Amino acid sequence: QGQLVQSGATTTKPGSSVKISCKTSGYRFNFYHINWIRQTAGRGPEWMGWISPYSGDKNLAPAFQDRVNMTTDTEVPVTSFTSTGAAYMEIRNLTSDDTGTYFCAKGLLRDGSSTWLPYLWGQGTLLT
Amino acid sequence: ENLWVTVYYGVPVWKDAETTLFCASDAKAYETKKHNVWATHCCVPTDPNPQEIHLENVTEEFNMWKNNMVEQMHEDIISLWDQSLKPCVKLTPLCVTLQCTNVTNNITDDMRGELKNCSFNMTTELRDKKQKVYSLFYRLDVVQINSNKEYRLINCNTSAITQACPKVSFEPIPIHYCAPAGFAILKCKDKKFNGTGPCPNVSTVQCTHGIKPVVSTQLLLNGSLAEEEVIIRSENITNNAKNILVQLNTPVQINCTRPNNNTVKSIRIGPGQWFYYTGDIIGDIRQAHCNVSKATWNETLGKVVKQLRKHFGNNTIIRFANSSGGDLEVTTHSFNCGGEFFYCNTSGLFNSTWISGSNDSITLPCRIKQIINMWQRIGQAMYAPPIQGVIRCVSNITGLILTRDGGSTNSTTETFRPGGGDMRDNWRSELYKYKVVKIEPLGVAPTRCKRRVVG
Amino acid sequence: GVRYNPSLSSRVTISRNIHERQFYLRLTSMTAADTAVYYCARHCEDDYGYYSAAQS
Amino acid sequence: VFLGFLGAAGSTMGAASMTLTVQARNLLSGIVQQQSNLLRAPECQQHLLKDTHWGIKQLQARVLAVEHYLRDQQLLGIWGCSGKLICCTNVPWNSSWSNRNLSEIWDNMTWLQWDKEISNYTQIIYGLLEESQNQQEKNEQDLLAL
Amino acid sequence: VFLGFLGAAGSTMGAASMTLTVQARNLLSGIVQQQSNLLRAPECQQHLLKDTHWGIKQLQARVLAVEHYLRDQQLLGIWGCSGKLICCTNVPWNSSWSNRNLSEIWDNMTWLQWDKEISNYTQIIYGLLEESQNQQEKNEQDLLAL
Amino acid sequence: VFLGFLGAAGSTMGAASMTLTVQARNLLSGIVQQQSNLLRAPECQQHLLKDTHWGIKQLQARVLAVEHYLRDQQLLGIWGCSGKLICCTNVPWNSSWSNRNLSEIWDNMTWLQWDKEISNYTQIIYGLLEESQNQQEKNEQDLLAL
Ligand SMILES: *[C@@H]1O[C@H](CO)[C@@H](O[C@@H]2O[C@H](CO)[C@@H](O[C@@H]3O[C@H](CO[C@H]4O[C@H](CO[C@H]5O[C@H](CO)[C@@H](O)[C@H](O)[C@@H]5O)[C@@H](O)[C@H](O)[C@@H]4O)[C@@H](O)[C@H](O[C@H]4O[C@H](CO)[C@@H](O)[C@H](O)[C@@H]4O[C@H]4O[C@H](CO)[C@@H](O)[C@H](O)[C@@H]4O)[C@@H]3O)[C@H](O)[C@H]2NC(C)=O)[C@H](O)[C@H]1NC(C)=O
Ligand SMILES: *[C@@H]1O[C@H](CO)[C@@H](O[C@@H]2O[C@H](CO)[C@@H](O[C@@H]3O[C@H](CO[C@H]4O[C@H](CO[C@H]5O[C@H](CO)[C@@H](O)[C@H](O)[C@@H]5O)[C@@H](O)[C@H](O[C@H]5O[C@H](CO)[C@@H](O)[C@H](O)[C@@H]5O)[C@@H]4O)[C@@H](O)[C@H](O[C@H]4O[C@H](CO)[C@@H](O)[C@H](O)[C@@H]4O)[C@@H]3O)[C@H](O)[C@H]2NC(C)=O)[C@H](O)[C@H]1NC(C)=O
Ligand SMILES: *[C@@H]1O[C@H](CO)[C@@H](O[C@@H]2O[C@H](CO)[C@@H](O[C@@H]3O[C@H](CO[C@H]4O[C@H](CO[C@H]5O[C@H](CO)[C@@H](O)[C@H](O)[C@@H]5O)[C@@H](O)[C@H](O[C@H]5O[C@H](CO)[C@@H](O)[C@H](O)[C@@H]5O)[C@@H]4O)[C@@H](O)[C@H](O[C@H]4O[C@H](CO)[C@@H](O)[C@H](O)[C@@H]4O)[C@@H]3O)[C@H](O)[C@H]2NC(C)=O)[C@H](O)[C@H]1NC(C)=O
Ligand SMILES: *[C@@H]1O[C@H](CO)[C@@H](O[C@@H]2O[C@H](CO)[C@@H](O[C@@H]3O[C@H](CO[C@H]4O[C@H](CO[C@H]5O[C@H](CO)[C@@H](O)[C@H](O)[C@@H]5O)[C@@H](O)[C@H](O[C@H]5O[C@H](CO)[C@@H](O)[C@H](O)[C@@H]5O)[C@@H]4O)[C@@H](O)[C@H](O[C@H]4O[C@H](CO)[C@@H](O)[C@H](O)[C@@H]4O)[C@@H]3O)[C@H](O)[C@H]2NC(C)=O)[C@H](O)[C@H]1NC(C)=O
Ligand SMILES: *[C@@H]1O[C@H](CO)[C@@H](O[C@@H]2O[C@H](CO)[C@@H](O[C@@H]3O[C@H](CO[C@H]4O[C@H](CO[C@H]5O[C@H](CO)[C@@H](O)[C@H](O)[C@@H]5O)[C@@H](O)[C@H](O)[C@@H]4O)[C@@H](O)[C@H](O[C@H]4O[C@H](CO)[C@@H](O)[C@H](O)[C@@H]4O)[C@@H]3O)[C@H](O)[C@H]2NC(C)=O)[C@H](O)[C@H]1NC(C)=O
Ligand SMILES: *[C@@H]1O[C@H](CO)[C@@H](O[C@@H]2O[C@H](CO)[C@@H](O[C@@H]3O[C@H](CO[C@H]4O[C@H](CO)[C@@H](O)[C@H](O)[C@@H]4O)[C@@H](O)[C@H](O[C@H]4O[C@H](CO)[C@@H](O)[C@H](O)[C@@H]4O)[C@@H]3O)[C@H](O)[C@H]2NC(C)=O)[C@H](O)[C@H]1NC(C)=O
Ligand SMILES: *[C@@H]1O[C@H](CO)[C@@H](O[C@@H]2O[C@H](CO)[C@@H](O[C@@H]3O[C@H](CO[C@H]4O[C@H](CO)[C@@H](O)[C@H](O)[C@@H]4O)[C@@H](O)[C@H](O[C@H]4O[C@H](CO)[C@@H](O)[C@H](O)[C@@H]4O)[C@@H]3O)[C@H](O)[C@H]2NC(C)=O)[C@H](O)[C@H]1NC(C)=O
Ligand SMILES: *[C@@H]1O[C@H](CO)[C@@H](O[C@@H]2O[C@H](CO)[C@@H](O[C@@H]3O[C@H](CO)[C@@H](O)[C@H](O[C@H]4O[C@H](CO)[C@@H](O)[C@H](O)[C@@H]4O)[C@@H]3O)[C@H](O)[C@H]2NC(C)=O)[C@H](O)[C@H]1NC(C)=O
Ligand SMILES: *[C@@H]1O[C@H](CO)[C@@H](O[C@@H]2O[C@H](CO)[C@@H](O)[C@H](O)[C@H]2NC(C)=O)[C@H](O)[C@H]1NC(C)=O
Ligand SMILES: *[C@@H]1O[C@H](CO)[C@@H](O)[C@H](O)[C@H]1NC(C)=O
Repeated sequence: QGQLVQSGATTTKPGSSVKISCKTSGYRFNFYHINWIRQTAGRGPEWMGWISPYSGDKNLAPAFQDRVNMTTDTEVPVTSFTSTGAAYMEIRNLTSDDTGTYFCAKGLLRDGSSTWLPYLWGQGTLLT
Repeated sequence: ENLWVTVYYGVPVWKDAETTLFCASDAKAYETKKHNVWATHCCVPTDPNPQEIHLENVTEEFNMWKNNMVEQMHEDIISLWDQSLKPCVKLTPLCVTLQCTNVTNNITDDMRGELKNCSFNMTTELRDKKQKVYSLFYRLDVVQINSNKEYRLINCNTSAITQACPKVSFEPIPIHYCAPAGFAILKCKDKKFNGTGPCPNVSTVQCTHGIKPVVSTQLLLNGSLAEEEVIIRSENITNNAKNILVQLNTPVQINCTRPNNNTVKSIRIGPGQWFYYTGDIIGDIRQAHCNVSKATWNETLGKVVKQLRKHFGNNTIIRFANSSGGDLEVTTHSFNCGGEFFYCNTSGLFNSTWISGSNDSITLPCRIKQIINMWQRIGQAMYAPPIQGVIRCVSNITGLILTRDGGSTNSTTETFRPGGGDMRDNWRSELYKYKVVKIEPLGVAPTRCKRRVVG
Repeated sequence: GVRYNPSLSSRVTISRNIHERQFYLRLTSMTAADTAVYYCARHCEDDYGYYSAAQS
Repeated sequence: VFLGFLGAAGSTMGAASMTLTVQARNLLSGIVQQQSNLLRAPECQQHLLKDTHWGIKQLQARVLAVEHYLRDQQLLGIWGCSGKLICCTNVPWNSSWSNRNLSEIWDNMTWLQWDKEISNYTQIIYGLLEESQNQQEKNEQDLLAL
Repeated sequence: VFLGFLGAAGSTMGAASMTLTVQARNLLSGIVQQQSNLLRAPECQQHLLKDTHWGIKQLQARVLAVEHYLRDQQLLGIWGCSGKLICCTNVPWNSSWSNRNLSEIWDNMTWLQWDKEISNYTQIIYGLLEESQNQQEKNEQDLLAL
Repeated sequence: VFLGFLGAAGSTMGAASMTLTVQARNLLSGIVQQQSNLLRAPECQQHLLKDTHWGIKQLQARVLAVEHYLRDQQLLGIWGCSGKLICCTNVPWNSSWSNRNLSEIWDNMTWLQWDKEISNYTQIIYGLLEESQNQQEKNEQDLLAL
């Protein structure tokens, strides 16, 4: 029932920082987590990190621990059980190996063991 | 092993009980009536569909005279009447001496001193300085205290008087009386079954049917009709002491009109325009009357005397010629029509072969009072405000109120006169089929089972 | 009285005598174009829809 | 198919005992519509209860109904049968109350004429019912004073 | 033989605990006679309740009584003891409340002076009573989430 | 630590089911202070209830609250769950009501949106709930007619 819209794609030369925006709707943005994952061209795709829109606690892979800054905009209420929000993703040092497809996803359940597990994905974006 | 008691909660058991019923108005909001109608606008709406659950095999004893639902409804009607009269204008200062003279009845009408022309030397405030106004009064409302044509309104030395608000309407609307949960209303649906006795055919309802509070004295109006044969109700003793209740299967029609074209006059009495009165009539002077088809009334009276010798059980001389009166409410068919209170000579209906015949439709002369003492015990009387224009209402006559003149003369005497019985008898006439009971849902019975284990 | 018609807004004044049980209309600078049939009409709008009966 | 409210009042005691929930419901769904006050919330505020004592009088009738419910639930409570509609007890059936056998009672009699036949000894049975529990109270009393 | 309503108020706690049904009855047989309104049905209609606010005032007193009953039955309900007059719980007895041994409590003290000695910690005990159930709620919660 | 009255209204159904006692208490501790009439006993007698129908009107509001409590306790009673806050039944779950799995229901949904999703079939479920018991009534009926 929810939807995850992603920002427009753009190519920037290595060395500079960038920002991806993932806009939400069709659910309660503070209920489910937000995951960011990359599909590497030539190798296996790797999970990058997740952050809670409500708790604000963030946990990243050690492969992107000191290279990624996540931020979650405060949700905007729509219905009695639907809100809209914005999730932002950032990289500090750019390189040629950073080229690949990127996706933003939401959580499956609110509690339990499969809380932060990606469930609903965005359309994706392409890089340098 | 042995036999053990076991508790049952919710068994179909009831006992005769009197409980507090409440009102319910049909869910129309009565928007087409322009004010409140017996102040029953503010009353819980009926369910869109009522649930009537038939009770197979059930036979219950009914007593319409011991039902008390009648006494409850009676007090409810009385209190509603008072609640609607309380805020209205009381005519305490209007009991000043009136100088009145007689005015001629017309040469087409029975020369009577009726509709008296009265002038008022009464002052309302200092501003008025004893203004002289004139009003039209029916003869019954006024009495000649002192000669030289000096008059006062009747009752004024006995009690106060209050004027019915012009806005409020006296039209009876159907009211469903409902019992609270844990109580129930039992409805006998046998059409021919007399009012009291064991009813083989019983249904249960949360609320009764729509009962119209028709104010009447001699004949019942706008009620419900018994199916198949007409019904005749007396108490067990039946010997000149009760009041005979009659419920017809076919309704007779009665049209009552007041041809006089009344108007309005003498508005302000109190601070601001507070009181309505009757201007001079416009057009002819005709007295009020009611027609009843002579053919249908002779047929109905015939079927009545057939059922009288039926319930009586013994061939006997049953006459109607005579009629006897106490006060006014028993000599006349008292009732209400459009807000004016009519009192009608019924002697033409209660004679002996009165027809021929002599008229296509029997006509009864009716006089009119604006001062009435229905439920006004000793203290507070009511002035019905005058109605502008000609008045005409059509009424269903569904029932009757009679009284015997039982007399051990070896079946020679036995005369039935139209009593002017109490209004509660009117409620008994429509509550005969209903009854109030309380549910006792706790039954204990042995099924030889024991809760050995505890906890 | 909140509003009148914008065409005749400055020349129309509707008053309301509460206790006198009436309400009045005033129209200044009468012209031959204002020759017409006048009515007074009532209507009830309820933001709540919260009454004993239904209104018109 | 369910005969309706009080439908089995003329049926055998066993048949009514099968539809005791039906009679149990009219204790609640008469009083759910009145406590609702949803159709009462807007009609002339609270059905004009000022200068109308019928309104209070009406209210007192509603009070009597919930008061009667509380009487029956209290009796089920002090007999240790609160949660159940059918409970068995420890009180033995004294034959002086009724001499009828089980088949004649449950397959030949209705609850009405039964309640009429035993209305004489109802208070005595209730006394044994209030008393018998007291032996359970005492067994729990043995477990209390160790 | 039964001492009567509140008869064992000066008896040892064990003796009153044997006749708790007696004290339980005055909650119902005061309120059965008033809800009856059988002796009230005919006397001047409903005891003239028009222009008599004592009638309403009286009615409000009847309301307070059934309201208090509902408070106690609610407490028995949320402690899982609705159907029983004596129930044991899972809450252990903290010694700070009272240091008296069992024999001194049940065979030397009355319920009055006991309730006076423990009125200080009643709220705490109720809190453990509302809390302890919550571990049963949680065991049922384990059975719910499988 | 306990979130407070209605605190877990936005929590998962499992979390609120852990603190249902909290929501249960506001049924009683709103109505304990009003039935108390201790702070009401002396203030101008009974808060001048003569010529003040707001006093009666107020009283009628108190009546509606205890009347609603009696509706819920009646439903728990006729479902044989009077003494317990969590009870399991015999009624099987028809899938047409909701197709969601257990993990998605108890760890992904709140009681509000659940009650909104199932408000359509609540009456049907209650009917099965009033009906299913009737098979227990019938088993007890087999034990009654021997
Ligand atoms: C002994 O006890 C038994 C057991 O209780 C008594 O039997 C009961 O008697 C009741 C009254 O007669 C009867 O009520 C019937 O209700 C039926 C369904 O109720 C709904 O509908 C009626 C109106 O009926 C119309 O609509 C339905 C559909 O809703 C149609 O199917 C009908 O054909 C009608 O078009 C509503 O008023 C209710 O509120 C419900 O919404 C009805 O079918 C039935 O109506 C017929 O009888 C009426 C007179 O009672 C009549 O006015 C109506 O028009 C129907 O008449 C039919 O035949 C005439 C012939 O001329 C025709 O012109 C009509 O067009 C129509 O076809 C009743 O209203 C109970 O159902 C019934 N119960 C049982 C178990 O039998 C019994 O009376 C009693 N007797 C004694 C002596 O003790
Ligand atoms: C109001 O009071 C009356 C009292 O008069 C009461 O009527 C009793 O109703 C109960 C049930 O509600 C009856 O109790 C059971 O009846 C079982 C018999 O039911 C079947 O058989 C009936 C007899 O048929 C005979 O005749 C036909 C030829 O016509 C023949 O083929 C048959 O083999 C048989 O010999 C029959 O009337 C009945 O009704 C249907 O069928 C007939 C056609 O057969 C049709 O005409 C009807 O219109 C209707 O469609 C049905 O077929 C009886 O067997 C049972 O005893 C045991 O057996 C069954 C197994 O069958 C077990 O399941 C059961 O548990 C028992 O152990 C039991 O006696 C009782 O007999 C009635 N008493 C009468 C009529 O006097 C009403 O119910 C009451 N109502 C309320 C609401 O209170
Ligand atoms: C109000 O407060 C007072 C407190 O003062 C309280 O009185 C206590 O009452 C309880 C019971 O209600 C007593 O508790 C039990 O008492 C048992 C003894 O009862 C028998 O023995 C009594 C002593 O008799 C001695 O003297 C005679 C010679 O006179 C001698 O033969 C006997 O052998 C014995 O030595 C006796 O008073 C008592 O009363 C009847 O009998 C005497 C004659 O004997 C007669 O004069 C009296 O008028 C009366 O008819 C009776 O005979 C005691 O045994 C028991 O301890 C255990 O033993 C029994 C077995 O016998 C077990 O069943 C029991 O469960 C125990 O395990 C227990 O102590 C208590 O002693 C009283 N305390 C006093 C008096 O100080 C009131 O009850 C309170 N009332 C209320 C309403 O609260
Ligand atoms: C309102 O709605 C929101 C929905 O957004 C809801 O938030 C959910 O809250 C529930 C619990 O109330 C969560 O459900 C459980 O969460 C368990 C995890 O809790 C721990 O881990 C969190 C993640 O930390 C990661 O990151 C750190 C680095 O920062 C890393 O070290 C960790 O290892 C981990 O990778 C953490 O946020 C959380 O909070 C405390 O700790 C962090 C630091 O770690 C601190 O910053 C916080 O401020 C805070 O102090 C805590 O540490 C999860 O494990 C569990 O799943 C299973 O595991 C546990 C065992 O740990 C089992 O006991 C459990 O039963 C499960 O089987 C379960 O998922 C849910 O995740 C939230 N959802 C979110 C945030 O989206 C609110 O509660 C709602 N509130 C109301 C009132 O309704
Ligand atoms: C037993 O049952 C019978 C069932 O019929 C009961 O008899 C009924 O009684 C009621 C109440 O008494 C009557 O209602 C009255 O109807 C009158 C009919 O008048 C008609 O014409 C009026 C004048 O017409 C002109 O004006 C209108 C606009 O208003 C124009 O459209 C028209 O062309 C003319 O130019 C109309 O005003 C009216 O709408 C009718 O069309 C009403 O006049 C009358 O209103 C008066 O009374 C109201 C209540 O007091 C009051 O509020 C009003 O202001 C007004 O004074 C009222 O509505 C039924 O007509 C009558 N049924 C009949 C005659 O068949 C009977 O009462 C009952 N009980 C007993 C004991 O018998
Ligand atoms: C009970 O009795 C009352 C009397 O109190 C009757 O009411 C009167 O009814 C008559 C009709 O029978 C009315 O007379 C007619 O009035 C018409 C309306 O007049 C008003 O409107 C005009 C037009 O705007 C104004 O100019 C005028 O000033 C009034 O404000 C007139 O149009 C009539 O005149 C026409 O007809 C007559 C013949 O009828 C012709 O001779 C004339 O030339 C002209 O063509 C007529 O005057 C009378 O006004 C009413 N009285 C009052 C006080 O209003 C009730 O009708 C009666 N009840 C019933 C049921 O009939
Ligand atoms: C509250 O709001 C009202 C209207 O919403 C304002 O009232 C308006 O005031 C303006 C002036 O600012 C009026 O406009 C002017 O009206 C003059 C008078 O018009 C009347 O008289 C003439 C001659 O008798 C008639 O022909 C005409 O039909 C009217 O009956 C005109 O003379 C003016 O015309 C001239 O000036 C304008 C520029 O202002 C030129 O463009 C024209 O060509 C011409 O030279 C002008 O039309 C307006 O009429 C008023 N409204 C209404 C409805 O009448 C109030 O001012 C405002 N409140 C406050 C405090 O200002
Ligand atoms: C009291 O007197 C009044 C008269 O003032 C009288 O009211 C009228 O009763 C008749 C019944 O005979 C009503 O007419 C019927 O109304 C029903 C309901 O809408 C219609 O369905 C009927 O139409 C069918 O029946 C006709 C034959 O009767 C067929 O010809 C027709 O084609 C249809 O099949 C029929 O019209 C009449 O409406 C009322 N009048 C008013 C104003 O309501 C009343 O009956 C008397 N009281 C009693 C208890 O009888
Ligand atoms: C209605 O009719 C019944 C039945 O006829 C009347 O009750 C009867 O009264 C006579 C005389 O006292 C007895 O012999 C019968 O045994 C009674 N039968 C029943 C069924 O009660 C009853 O009095 C009548 N009610 C009226 C006329 O109002
Ligand atoms: C009177 O009625 C009784 C009983 O019906 C009957 O036996 C007797 O013959 C009747 N007598 C007369 C004179 O009608």
